[PDB]
Amino acid sequence: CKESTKVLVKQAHNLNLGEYALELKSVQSDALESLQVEVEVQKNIGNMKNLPVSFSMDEIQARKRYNTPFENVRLEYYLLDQITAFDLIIKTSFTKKNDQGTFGETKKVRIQCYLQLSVSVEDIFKKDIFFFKFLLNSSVREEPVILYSS
Repeated sequence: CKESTKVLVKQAHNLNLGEYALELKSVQSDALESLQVEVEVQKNIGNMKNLPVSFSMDEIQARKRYNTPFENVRLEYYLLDQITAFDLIIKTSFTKKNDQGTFGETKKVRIQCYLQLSVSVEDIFKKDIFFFKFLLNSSVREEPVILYSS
């Protein structure tokens, strides 16, 4: 037992690719808050859970807080709930079981839950011809937004 006050701190850094894993983003949504996930398929996948982690439960798929484990999921979404939250913390753990035993647990990825742009609508009414006025804006007042199509 070489346990001591040593501050050596060996890395075992994040390897890049060419093996199965799972990632969690939040894109292509409507105007109600949600979250998503995506994974790389393999020979035999297994259970893969998640959790929130704070003093109070920020977002919850159930009535109270939840975990929402699932078995053999490739690309599917998951909803959330309400608090004064901007960026929640999700500790996704994935027992892959591709081999006899293989895991990639405790991937504490802090996902973000906010609308990027902001839209306001003004309607003007002529005699049976109708025009829209669309006042677009950015939600946060530090980072700007770019655009591709509307």
